[PDB]
Amino acid sequence: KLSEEQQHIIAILLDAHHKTYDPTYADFRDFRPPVRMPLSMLPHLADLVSYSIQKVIGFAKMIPGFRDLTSDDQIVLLKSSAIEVIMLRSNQSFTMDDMSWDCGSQDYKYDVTDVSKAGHTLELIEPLIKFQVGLKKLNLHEEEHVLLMAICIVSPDRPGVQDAKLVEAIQDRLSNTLQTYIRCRHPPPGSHQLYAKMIQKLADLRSLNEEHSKQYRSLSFQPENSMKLTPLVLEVFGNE
Amino acid sequence: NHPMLMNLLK
Ligand SMILES: C=C1[C@H](O)CC(=C/C=C2\CCC[C@]3(C)[C@@H](C#CC#C[C@@H](O)[C@]45C[C@H]6C[C@H](C[C@H](C6)C4)C5)CC[C@@H]23)C[C@H]1O
Repeated sequence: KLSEEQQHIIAILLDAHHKTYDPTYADFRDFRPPVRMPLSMLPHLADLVSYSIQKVIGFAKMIPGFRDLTSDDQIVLLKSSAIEVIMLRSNQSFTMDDMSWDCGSQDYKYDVTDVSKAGHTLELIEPLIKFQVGLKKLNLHEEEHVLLMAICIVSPDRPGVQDAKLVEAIQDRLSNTLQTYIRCRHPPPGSHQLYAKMIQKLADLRSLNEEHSKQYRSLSFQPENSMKLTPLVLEVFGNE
Repeated sequence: NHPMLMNLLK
């Protein structure tokens, strides 16, 4: 009932998360300031996103086996799940109180109007908010949370992956660790179909990613806006 | 190529 190895994997991911999920506002002060009135929030959010991508990479690098992949598979996996993992990890600062990502101050409090002020419409926002709420409603354990992020990143079906077989063996160990964790530690009836609901969330992330990309390609197609991005965001999300 | 990403993976 949950090998020492599986407990080990979980300990690793919880650690990786505590080390990579550490917003301090001191780090937030270093971003372009949030200009709330269009695209007035694009500079600030571009920096938050850019900062976050680094966190995800640090987290990813901590996933058992991830380091055993060629640089291209890792690369492919990261620029493929970056936005997804970020929307995922952000659920920690998201608050039901008022449907926003509150990171302390009113300055670092982001709501629907802020996201649209960064270039998005409800095309992305509606399903995004729905994702955050649904995520809260699942009331996941931190253990489940960290496993879902690792599984999101090391996904065999991401177009562009070369050695899906090794990516698969990795994801499988993680999936099994998750399922076993849910059966043995998550309280019933809350554990019923939990794994399935977590997979569905990952499916919703794929959709959100597509929606991001549609708008992103559009926006990045406009130089005056594209010049307000960071080199890393351009490198990971794409450029022409 | 992905210079920064590669570097970050180090
Ligand atoms: C450390 C963390 C804390 O929980 C705080 C976090 C909050 C997350 C938030 C609140 C603000 C809005 C979010 C970025 C939400 C979003 C989004 C998006 C998007 C991208 O398309 C793109 C692409 C470029 C042009 C613009 C600005 C930049 C650069 C991102 C649009 C999804 C997660 C949300 C991030 C998390 O990583």
